Amino acid sequence: GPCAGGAVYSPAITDFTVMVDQTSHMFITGPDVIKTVTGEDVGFEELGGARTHNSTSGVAHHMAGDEKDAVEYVKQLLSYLPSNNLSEPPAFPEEADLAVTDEDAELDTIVPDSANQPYDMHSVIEHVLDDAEFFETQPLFAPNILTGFGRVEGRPVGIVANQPMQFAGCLDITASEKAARFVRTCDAFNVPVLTFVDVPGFLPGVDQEHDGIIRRGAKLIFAYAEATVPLITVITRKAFGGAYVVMGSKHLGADLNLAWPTAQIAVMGAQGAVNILHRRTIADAGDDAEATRARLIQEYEDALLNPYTAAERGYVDAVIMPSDTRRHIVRGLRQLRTKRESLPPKKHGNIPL
Amino acid sequence: KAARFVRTCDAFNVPVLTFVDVPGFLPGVDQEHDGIIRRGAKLIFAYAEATVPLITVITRKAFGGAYVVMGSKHLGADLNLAWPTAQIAVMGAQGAVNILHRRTIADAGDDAEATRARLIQEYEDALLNPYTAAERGYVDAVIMPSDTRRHIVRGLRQLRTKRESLPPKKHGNIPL
Amino acid sequence: KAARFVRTCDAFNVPVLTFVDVPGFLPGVDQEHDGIIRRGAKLIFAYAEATVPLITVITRKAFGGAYVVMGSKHLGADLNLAWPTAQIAVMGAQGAVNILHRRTIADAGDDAEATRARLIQEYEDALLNPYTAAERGYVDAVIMPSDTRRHIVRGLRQLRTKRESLPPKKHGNIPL
Amino acid sequence: DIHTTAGKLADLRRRIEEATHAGSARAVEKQHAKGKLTARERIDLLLDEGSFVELDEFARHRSTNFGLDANRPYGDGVVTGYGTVDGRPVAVFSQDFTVFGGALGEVYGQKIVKVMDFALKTGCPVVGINDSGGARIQEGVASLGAYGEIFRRNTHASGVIPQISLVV
Repeated sequence: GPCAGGAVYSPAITDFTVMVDQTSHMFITGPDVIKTVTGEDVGFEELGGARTHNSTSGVAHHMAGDEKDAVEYVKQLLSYLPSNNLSEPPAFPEEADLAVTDEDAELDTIVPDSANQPYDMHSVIEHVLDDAEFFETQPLFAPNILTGFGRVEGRPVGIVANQPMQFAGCLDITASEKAARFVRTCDAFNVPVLTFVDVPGFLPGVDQEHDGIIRRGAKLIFAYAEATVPLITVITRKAFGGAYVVMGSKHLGADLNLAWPTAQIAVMGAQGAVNILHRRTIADAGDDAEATRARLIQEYEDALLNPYTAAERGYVDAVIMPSDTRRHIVRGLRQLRTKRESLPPKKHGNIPL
Repeated sequence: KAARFVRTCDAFNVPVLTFVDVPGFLPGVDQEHDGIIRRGAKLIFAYAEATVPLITVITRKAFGGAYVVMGSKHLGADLNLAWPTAQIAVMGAQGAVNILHRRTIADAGDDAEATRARLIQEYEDALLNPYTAAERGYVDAVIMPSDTRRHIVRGLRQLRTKRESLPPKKHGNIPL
Repeated sequence: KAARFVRTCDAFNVPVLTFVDVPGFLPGVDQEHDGIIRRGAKLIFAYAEATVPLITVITRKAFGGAYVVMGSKHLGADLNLAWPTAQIAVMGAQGAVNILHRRTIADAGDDAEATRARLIQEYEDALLNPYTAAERGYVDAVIMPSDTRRHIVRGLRQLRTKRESLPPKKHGNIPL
Repeated sequence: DIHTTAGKLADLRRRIEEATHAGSARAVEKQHAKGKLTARERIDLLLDEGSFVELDEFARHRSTNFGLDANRPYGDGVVTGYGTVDGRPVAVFSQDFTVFGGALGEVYGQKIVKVMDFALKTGCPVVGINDSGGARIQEGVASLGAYGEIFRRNTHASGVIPQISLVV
């Protein structure tokens, strides 16, 4: 129903907010006061309805079709979390069969040959979770990144994953804040986090810079570096520059970092790289700029646009066959579940806001 | 802006002094769509989380939720002062009388617009001050403005030894 | 001798200053049979276990394992200094060239014993110094010998507030 | 191909074979001459069947001293990973004598430190299988630094997680 005025700050501080389409609204100021003060006309639904808060403001985590569905969503949410921070999430142990299944094999061909052709990351996530069941949170907000819960051998896990099917899967302000709070929620409540990476970089835009991507994008880095729960990361395809570091890299504290053969872990794109690395060799003999550059670009792609240099340095623990992701995650969580780690003593941190 | 600053002071043991004169939240569709609900809540979290000494002085305006947000005693402020010029209330008189007396104008609206002014005047002289807050102890004292420095100095001398803690946790989950 | 002394200083919060000039371990069948492996390891344990300030200065010789044992940065030393006369390397040049160029003398040993001298000379002027260690940050600075007192004084002033701890345990299991 | 997903997967398979068969043939055979097994066979003997998960299988040294860069064998001379022993978690490293005489270098030092940190982090024992001619001379002081980093871990882990050394 209604949640108006300062009253909205209570739900805001809570961990998850569930709204009901067309019959619930949240707003600090109503349309009436807005009209008389700013002269702008706005409807209740457009101003603070459930769809608005689940896709624009980043305030709600789910929009249910009715009240009964909303309550079920709440029960599901509770089923993945412990009762308090002193316990690990509720688990109903069950040994997984690690033999490669027909479904596991599907992962070997899910990545397109063409670099610009996307695939649905939802499928990758479901292939490693029990019953291929993924309970998504904030699906309508920042679709370029996915967040949610699942189980592995009966134990709850949290998921963070770039979605190349939406806005190229690039990292922007909204995706960073969406994933950042989710990782901190998982960590505070002892839920392991699994990260799937396929990020081309950050979303370009004057709006992104002026709106504070520097301070808001940093929240995700803080979330991963602060986490003490088990962290397993798998790079499916693109992992360039800062985005690679931000998406649960080993440098931030990830415990197990895996990469498919299709992974491209590099400081930047080949074209952008050669223009810098070879600006002099291309200046000289300008009779063949376009020929020399094309040749330099191809060599850079074939030499560094893969995960083997990261593997040489141990930045990734192993390069694996896509079909073996479920096995690595299952065996990984078994060993990491006893993880004990702590940060330096402090009243609290000072995460960018 | 204020939220991170407060958390910085708190993390490094620096007392925080707050001076209040806020009419409310800035109205605007952009404010709502940009996330004022989750972003504005950061300030509440910062004050409620703080364990360093907190002294707040309300000079003049302190309406609705904004009043609560600006280092109110309800969030944990240790000493809350108010000048005689302070106006601590749920909302503006006009917006209040419209509600509180909505059904008592709609009757014979003829020759009634002028009478709203009187009821508004009654609400202001009766509630737009810091005395109802003082009766309930929301503010520790209503002081002469010139007495502010004295109250802050003596207050900090006593609060300097403040020891307080939050429930054990790996960390909080402040809105992002 | 050094191992227990270091542990004594550490237990009672006394900073430890180490001056290094070690050519290696003393060769001898008696050393091996008497347990140099387990007894020599005591010194490594003492330095690695220490949480008091640790400043090390390499005057001259620092070869192989002995280099690591004498309060090296790898064990946790906080500030590691080296004079220009320091020689930080895996082993002596002679013993090095014999390995590194073993297959490149065995060929026509005739008129080759004299040439060993040149390759040995090249190894000494190229690696028997503290600059490769400095390139990698194994030593924090190569200083003028006369500048040693300054570095120690300023170093201890900053390290005096050092706070460090080992993983929780009833106690360690140092070699006995 | 190499520019297709299928080609990339096939490429991984080739690298895997190379990594699992590092160390010259005239070395793997000489070791076998003695009553010795390979570094990988020793890990198999110790860990429960199918439990071994290798880490840094494709690590390669970064040295250019004394022609060491002429060859950069995958794994850099030591096999590391985690697994189970009688159903319980264990971290392990097994030095490969067939690779550079098992001489310990920088990356090879770092691989051991990674498993050690993994063991400390998760609270499980570390079993180290030793078979090394000594320090990798070509790497110079970098080899000593590696030893140092391991020694520090041995000391911090002392009385925290069981550490067993198997010298073969």
